[PDB]
Amino acid sequence: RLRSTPQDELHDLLCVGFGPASLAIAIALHDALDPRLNKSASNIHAQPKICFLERQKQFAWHSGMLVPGSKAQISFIKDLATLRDPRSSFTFLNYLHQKGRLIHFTNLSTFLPARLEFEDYMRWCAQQFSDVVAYGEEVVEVIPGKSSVVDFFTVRSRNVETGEISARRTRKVVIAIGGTAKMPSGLPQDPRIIHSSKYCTTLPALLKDKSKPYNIAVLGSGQSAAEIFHDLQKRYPNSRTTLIMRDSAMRPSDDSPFVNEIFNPERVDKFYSQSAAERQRSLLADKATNYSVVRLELIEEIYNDMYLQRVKNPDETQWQHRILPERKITRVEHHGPQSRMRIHLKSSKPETLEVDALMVATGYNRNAHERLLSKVQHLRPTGQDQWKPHRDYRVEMDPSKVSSEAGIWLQGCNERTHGLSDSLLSVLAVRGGEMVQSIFGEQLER
Amino acid sequence: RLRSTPQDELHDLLCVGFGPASLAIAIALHDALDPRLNKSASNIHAQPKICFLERQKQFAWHSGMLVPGSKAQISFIKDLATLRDPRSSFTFLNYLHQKGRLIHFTNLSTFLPARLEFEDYMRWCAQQFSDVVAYGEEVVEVIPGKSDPSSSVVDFFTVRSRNVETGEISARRTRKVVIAIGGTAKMPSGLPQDPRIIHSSKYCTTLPALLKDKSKPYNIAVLGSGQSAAEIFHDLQKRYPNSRTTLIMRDSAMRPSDDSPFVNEIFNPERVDKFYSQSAAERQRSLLADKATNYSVVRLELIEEIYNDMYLQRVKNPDETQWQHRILPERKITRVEHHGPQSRMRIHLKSSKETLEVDALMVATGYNRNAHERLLSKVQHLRPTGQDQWKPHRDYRVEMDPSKVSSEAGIWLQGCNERTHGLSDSLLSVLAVRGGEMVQSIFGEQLE
Amino acid sequence: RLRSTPQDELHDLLCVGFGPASLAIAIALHDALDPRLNKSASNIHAQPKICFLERQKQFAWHSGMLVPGSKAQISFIKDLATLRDPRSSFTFLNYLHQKGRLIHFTNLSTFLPARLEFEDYMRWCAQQFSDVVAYGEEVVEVIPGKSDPSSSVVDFFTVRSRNVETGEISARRTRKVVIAIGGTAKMPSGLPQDPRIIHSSKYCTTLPALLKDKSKPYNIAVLGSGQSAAEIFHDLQKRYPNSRTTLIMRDSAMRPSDDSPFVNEIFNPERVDKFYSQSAAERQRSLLADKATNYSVVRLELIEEIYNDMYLQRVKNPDETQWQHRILPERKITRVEHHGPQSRMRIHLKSSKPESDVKETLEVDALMVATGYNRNAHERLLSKVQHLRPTGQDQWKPHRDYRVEMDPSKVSSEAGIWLQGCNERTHGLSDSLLSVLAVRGGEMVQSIFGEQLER
Amino acid sequence: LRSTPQDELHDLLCVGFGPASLAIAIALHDALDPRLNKSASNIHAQPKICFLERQKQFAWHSGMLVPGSKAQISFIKDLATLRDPRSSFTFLNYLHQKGRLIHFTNLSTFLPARLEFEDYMRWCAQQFSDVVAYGEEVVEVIPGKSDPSSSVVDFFTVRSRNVETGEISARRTRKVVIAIGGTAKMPSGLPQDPRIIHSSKYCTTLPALLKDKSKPYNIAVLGSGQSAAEIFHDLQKRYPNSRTTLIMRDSAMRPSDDSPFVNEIFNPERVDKFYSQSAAERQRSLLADKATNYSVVRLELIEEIYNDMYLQRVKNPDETQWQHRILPERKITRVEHHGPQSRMRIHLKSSKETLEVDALMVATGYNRNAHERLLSKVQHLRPTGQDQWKPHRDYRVEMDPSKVSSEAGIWLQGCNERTHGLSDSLLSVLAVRGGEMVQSIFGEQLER
Ligand SMILES: Cc1cc2nc3c(=O)[nH]c(=O)nc-3n(C[C@H](O)[C@H](O)[C@H](O)COP(=O)(O)OP(=O)(O)OC[C@H]3O[C@@H](n4cnc5c(N)ncnc54)[C@H](O)[C@@H]3O)c2cc1C
Ligand SMILES: Cc1cc2nc3c(=O)[nH]c(=O)nc-3n(C[C@H](O)[C@H](O)[C@H](O)COP(=O)(O)OP(=O)(O)OC[C@H]3O[C@@H](n4cnc5c(N)ncnc54)[C@H](O)[C@@H]3O)c2cc1C
Ligand SMILES: Cc1cc2nc3c(=O)[nH]c(=O)nc-3n(C[C@H](O)[C@H](O)[C@H](O)COP(=O)(O)OP(=O)(O)OC[C@H]3O[C@@H](n4cnc5c(N)ncnc54)[C@H](O)[C@@H]3O)c2cc1C
Ligand SMILES: Cc1cc2nc3c(=O)[nH]c(=O)nc-3n(C[C@H](O)[C@H](O)[C@H](O)COP(=O)(O)OP(=O)(O)OC[C@H]3O[C@@H](n4cnc5c(N)ncnc54)[C@H](O)[C@@H]3O)c2cc1C
Ligand SMILES: [Ca+2]
Ligand SMILES: [Ca+2]
Repeated sequence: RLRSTPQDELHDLLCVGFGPASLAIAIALHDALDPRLNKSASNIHAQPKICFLERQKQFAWHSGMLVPGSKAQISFIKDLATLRDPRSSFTFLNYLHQKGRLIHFTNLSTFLPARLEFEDYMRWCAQQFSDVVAYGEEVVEVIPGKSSVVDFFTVRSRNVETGEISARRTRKVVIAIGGTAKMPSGLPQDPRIIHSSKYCTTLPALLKDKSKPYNIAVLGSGQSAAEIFHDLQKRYPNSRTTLIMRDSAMRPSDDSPFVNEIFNPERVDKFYSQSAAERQRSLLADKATNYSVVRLELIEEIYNDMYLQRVKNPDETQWQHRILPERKITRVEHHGPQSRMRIHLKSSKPETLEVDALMVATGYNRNAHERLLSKVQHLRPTGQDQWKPHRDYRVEMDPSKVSSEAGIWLQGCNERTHGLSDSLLSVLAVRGGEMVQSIFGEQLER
Repeated sequence: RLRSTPQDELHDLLCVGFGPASLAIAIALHDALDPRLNKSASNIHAQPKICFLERQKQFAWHSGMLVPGSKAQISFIKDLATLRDPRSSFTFLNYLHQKGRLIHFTNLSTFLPARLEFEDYMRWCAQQFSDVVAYGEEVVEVIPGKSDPSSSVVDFFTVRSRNVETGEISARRTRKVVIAIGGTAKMPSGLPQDPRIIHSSKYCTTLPALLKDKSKPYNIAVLGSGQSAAEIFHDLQKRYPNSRTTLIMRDSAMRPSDDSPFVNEIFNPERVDKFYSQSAAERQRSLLADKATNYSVVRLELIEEIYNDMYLQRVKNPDETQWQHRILPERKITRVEHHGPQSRMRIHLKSSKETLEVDALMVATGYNRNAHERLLSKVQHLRPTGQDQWKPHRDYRVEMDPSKVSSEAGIWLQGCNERTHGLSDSLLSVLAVRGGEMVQSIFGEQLE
Repeated sequence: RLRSTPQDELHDLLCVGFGPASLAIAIALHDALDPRLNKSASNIHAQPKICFLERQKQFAWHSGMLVPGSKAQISFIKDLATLRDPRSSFTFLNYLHQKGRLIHFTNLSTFLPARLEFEDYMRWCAQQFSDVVAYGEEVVEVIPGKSDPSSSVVDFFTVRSRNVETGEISARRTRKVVIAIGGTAKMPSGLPQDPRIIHSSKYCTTLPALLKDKSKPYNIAVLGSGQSAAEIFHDLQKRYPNSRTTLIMRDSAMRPSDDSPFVNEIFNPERVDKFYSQSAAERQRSLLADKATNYSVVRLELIEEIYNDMYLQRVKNPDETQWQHRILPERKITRVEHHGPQSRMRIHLKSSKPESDVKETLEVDALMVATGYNRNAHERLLSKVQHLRPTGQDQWKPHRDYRVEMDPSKVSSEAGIWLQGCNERTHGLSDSLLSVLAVRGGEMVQSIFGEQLER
Repeated sequence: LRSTPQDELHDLLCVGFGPASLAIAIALHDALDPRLNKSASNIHAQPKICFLERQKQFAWHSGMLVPGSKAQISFIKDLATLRDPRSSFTFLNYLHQKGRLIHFTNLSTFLPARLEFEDYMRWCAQQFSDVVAYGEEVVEVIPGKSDPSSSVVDFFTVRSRNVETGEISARRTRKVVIAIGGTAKMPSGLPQDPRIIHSSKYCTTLPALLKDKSKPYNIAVLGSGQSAAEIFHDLQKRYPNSRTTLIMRDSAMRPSDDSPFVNEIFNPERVDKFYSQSAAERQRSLLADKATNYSVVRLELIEEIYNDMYLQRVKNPDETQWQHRILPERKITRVEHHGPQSRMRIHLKSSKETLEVDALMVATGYNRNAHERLLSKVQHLRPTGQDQWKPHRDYRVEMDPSKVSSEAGIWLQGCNERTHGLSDSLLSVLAVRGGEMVQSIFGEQLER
């Protein structure tokens, strides 16, 4: 129901990216304007000028990792609205109800929906914001705007179909662009070296004959590495897969209830108020719940598959599918007509593979906003070489350089100040409401 | 925000009972009148005259069986609203949200709330209808009423109820009636009446009064093999830790409740259409097959706990006959001596293909769901010629002779129609969706 | 350790079949003769003359159903020896220890080993009896033996077997026979002979060669609703990722196996005594009240995986009739049409509800038939000795110790025939399973060799 | 195994008769059984062995035999199976001897009740009753020379205190095993008080101090490991009216890692790999491989505790009103314990408030250095310049070969985590290590 703002109008808010983090904001604004949900909203006859710029052509959630049978790693109660307001029309249960699937999901007796299903849930939510989302727009920079002090920002984006740069002016910016693929710096660029974010979308084109005895290595030891390692053995049944990890063993995600309260929405306050030293220590003492570990059930499945090989062949080094713990890649030969690369391995404490492909499941960097924001970084307080978000995700600005009606918010990249949940689905519903209060609260009071 | 209607005024609808079945109807009416949930409802400036009569003094859900650690046997998604409209303020999740408990319930990673919690959820729902519920009113009869006594057309009903505190009988006039009164204690015909013979529905409320010393070495028997039998047997061992408890069952073993997904689709709301349209022979056969009767089996997790406790007794003493707590399978009670001053009764046992002396016998043999026949006996002459049973249509309205009953009047049955509507009829399973159907059936024309 | 007996010598015992039931007997005889396990056995310097005839070319356990990821449906404690004597060298745990895998199995935290592994365990057991098992020998008949031509009494039996590779008939003489031949494929009547109609017992061995290209969009139907049917249905969807598979079941839904502890006491070894002592009517009734515990039901975890897979199809397409993989409940096959191998078979479906009407037709490249087994092939094998039964018996009647009743005026008591695995009606649901083999094997040795082992 | 006269020179004396020593007794018994290895048939002389135990009978952490407590390790890791499944001393054969084997199988669990696994080891121990001296607390080990003028020690004299009379006894042996588990580790800041009880004394000491199950005791529990959790949960049932508070340094109770790759560090055959690593790698491995033994809580028990806390939330949203509470991220800084008052005041600071309590249970684990005290009078026989006992791979400690006969020696069991792995103090490798110990100690003897 959100009406569009003209491209050349001065916006109230422009959000960079339309993944789950921005979608939660759009939904929370929708709910804030809904007189059923907020009685206070009946006397609001003016909608904020809001716009979302998304690089993809339509809504999509980690399509490279939509592997068969993968689940969203979160209870469905942590969807994009329920923890803020279970009456919202954007709840997962109401989505299922609109699809005619609610009773069918109930009979699953599961809290974790299939990843494919959760993407569709979010695609369904997003379709209600089609008038304020510009798809196919890759944001390239944010530049200051003065109309003495800076009181707006110009967001420049490149149209993915034509290459043209267009500019939009806004008082407030949100950067919610997720992460960029983290590749170990020793690895060369090669079409046979594919990051996990491109697994489902790039690997099938490279290794086309599912029946061939490909040799395929997987680098990493977290959730995505194990899903890829496990999926490969089913997708290419005659393949020889090898998991290369620095750690000594795949480690389980801690699913226990007291520990997992770190993901509670009201815990963001607790984490934020801790000292930097304490936040750093707290992140380490809960490493057992980040993406570097693996769902216990998947570890068990992988271990069981490995055991079956042991039944047939007691010599682990001869197994079709192997795990190589405490190893590091030291060299990659990838030149010449030969279609296999040779990977050189050494112990990672203080051996060569010939593979048709190397999947690299080493996680993400979440500092791409620094590039986008480089032309506004002189507005930070004296001596700051990093963006510092307040509790409400607004970055600190020098008050003599920036008007109080203007600002920039960061979403998804604030683990260091806001906790492990910051990059996850965990607190998006509640945070979406907080963001709407922080950015539009005063404006809506009318 | 449903306003009360005067007791001696002619009501549009009166529901007998305020358990989950009536509460779901109340919630669905509230939701139909909510212009936020139903857009067409903004132009509805008239609330129906509605009243609920509940014999208990406050809202309560099987409080005789609120055993510590007892869980609801249904996924919480099957609450009183969600399967009809997940946006409703009467969902379990919104209830938790209002209590500040939503995230905390999430970290439980469970679909089955404690019975104590699901009761509180429905208690919290019920409070939004306090103006239209008369508690402590035990309905005793429904009387046909003719605005024109000189005609044969019955066009309203008078519902008379006995106040449980005063004994005084009061009457209310209504054009439409709902009977949603659950079940009455089904007792084996051979058991005599004795205050030491207590049905499972009175366990938590009556047994402590009879057996006051939590420490005394009571001998307590439990008759049955279903969910309630297992809960009492298990609870007794903690509540009276020095007691000697005996589970007596005709069957050879406690059997697990089927949690598998294909089988449990019989409980889906949309199966009511399919089941209802089946022939009497096919519904009868389907009820025998499809699944074991509701509550005649035991949650697997509870069987395993009880078996583990039994095994621990085996570690301590290999002789089963000397165990504190015992299960006696394939048994039936043939005689109960209960006369004379000795506080214990003597239970005589025979194979179902030996005597026990007990201070109490808990009877967990389920419920009858035909009490509406007694309540409706003075209106049964209004059924079509020759009907000796109440026949509900798909929408739960009972068949009436159209020349004897105004079409603006009728009677609906809730919770007792398993034979025509399926095993889900007496459960929480389809209450949310059924509540909406009921609001359409009774008020559909009136609202449009 | 068991030494062979020369083929043409008079045997003490000959077992027909060398599956788990006979293997349990071999293991229990070995253990009875082991002075470590039985003190009384050190003073036994004579081994019974024993022989086993197995039609397969080597030991194999339901190899047609060794489907990827399949589990044995039993706790490993119910292996071929432990419940009789955990100290036995033939326990599953000792097998694991000998293979150097015991700690690795422990880290599985499972009581159910893979079928492939449980087969290997029993293969490992069987190899220790290689001197007394004649493989590739299909027993064809059992005929009476009269050692005295001046006497009418039968005091031995001749067992004739047809070598499966040469066709040559061999005869072996024995005083006592055990028939432990498992079951034969129960096929719906009326089916045409076509190599694409494959019983579940031939699944892994026949279907892959028949449908060689794992990528082709085959149509494959599966008949049944029990464990094997569900495994085949699920396996097909993974083995042939582009296939359209259809599960046809007479029941309304796949039903779960009862894993609850009180019910599963029907499988306890000591329950055989209670079941056997019941009346015929009561045994028949008891078999009814425990139907949800055999191979006619499905492990819950597998039901859930199949249900989850179907749900994923629902996510992609709300129209069930357009799904790649489908379940057609409450249907029966009325006809299976074929037009030669160059063409597809047509399966015609009708409701299985009592005749009182929404039917279907399927065109399939193969039909898997997961309908269980018949367990009466001993009647054909024993047909030439059946006149030795007591007057008026038209069925073989096993006593508690599995020895069948004989007319004592026709048959010496030093001779006899025992049946294994086909005695559910008298001995309970566990009779055809691994459940009581360890203990039953010990009973069989006492019944067959007890007196002989005292002297 | 037949008894050696107290006064004779023994081949082996083991200090302690817990699981570690018992596995050695079992492995010697099996090594002597000609049926379990053919070699032993021509072995006509039994080693002279005895065991000293301070408890009056075999008991496994009886102070922590909490109702419903479980073994924390699969029963396959009993005292014999991983070395020889044929041994008569396996857990499954125990069950068979007891007529319980099929009954345990129907439990479908790998974790026996602690009560049952204790009884299994008690059943094993009774087969060695002739060679175990109970009631004897070893207090010192002193050098012994067959010729007092020899420069070489060829035996050890082991002195023990009769726990009933305090009499000191002496026995002579070529070879000594110290297998004495751990002693209570108490945070240095706590004073001595009868109301401050270590978890090892929970079941045997706390009920003596707090006898009134009705009185609402304020009971504090210090710790976050398996024992703190079992005690916290058990207190809430044992004293139903009590207020229990769990004090822990960590932010949360953390779960045991049950995942299979991680747990290969406990496999028997890892000892070889771990031992041969450098001191620097072993030290790093011990922090990194797994959170220390018993410092975490079995997942099932955390969920039970969590569910109990949630039920309190249902009854009352104000956590500070809860009868049973958890105070994470806390340290105790002062304990006031003098004066007439029966309660002590516990002072709390952040570990980066006050409680008045009737008792303080301290579940802070154990030290495993008591062998240093017991061996101080033989530590001059170590190689020059050593200040610690240094076990070889086969657990025999280094000795100066000019000072100690090669037919004499001392082994350590259960205190060698730093050289042999986390599994050293656990049940994990006892069966295999018992076999190794027998070959190390009696190998030559059992060839001759
Ligand atoms: C398979 C999988 C793996 C995961 N791995 C991790 C992990 O390793 N670590 C972790 O902390 N979380 C991980 N997560 C959790 C994940 O981050 C959340 O599930 C969720 O995706 C976060 O939403 P977000 O909107 O902040 O980021 P996203 O889901 O990434 O959304 C970001 C959006 O911004 C768009 N965008 C990016 N740059 C531009 C641009 N310049 N201009 C315009 N649009 C742009 C993208 O197209 C995208 O739609 C993973 C989740 C899954 C499903
Ligand atoms: C412990 C327990 C045991 C169960 N056992 C069974 C079982 O054996 N079989 C089965 O099919 N289902 C059983 N159920 C499921 C149960 O029926 C549903 O959970 C649910 O209670 C049905 O709602 P209902 O409103 O139709 O009946 P109820 O929950 O029974 O509500 C009926 C209401 O009517 C009131 N009432 C009764 N008579 C009168 C009267 N004359 N006048 C006025 N008010 C009256 C009662 O006070 C009550 O509030 C059980 C549930 C629980 C929790
Ligand atoms: C996949 C699978 C499916 C199962 N399905 C069922 C089922 O539907 N119903 C049920 O009650 N149990 C079933 N079981 C359990 C099964 O019967 C037991 O696991 C076990 O195989 C029984 O051992 P048995 O030795 O009595 O029979 P089998 O294991 O079948 O062994 C019989 C042996 O005799 C041999 N043999 C047969 N005829 C001759 C002959 N004329 N001459 C020489 N040798 C011969 C066979 O080759 C075979 O090796 C199934 C098990 C599995 C693994
Ligand atoms: C409740 C519980 C808590 C546990 N906590 C831990 C833990 O915090 N950390 C860890 O690594 N493992 C822990 N364990 C594992 C435990 O160590 C093993 O289960 C097992 O008990 C180890 O056997 P052990 O024989 O080496 O020691 P123990 O079981 O301790 O046995 C040692 C024996 O020696 C006796 N003894 C001691 N001193 C003398 C003496 N001077 N003279 C004579 N006898 C003596 C003792 O009485 C005792 O019987 C715990 C186990 C349980 C059940
Ligand atoms: Ca389920
Ligand atoms: Ca495990």
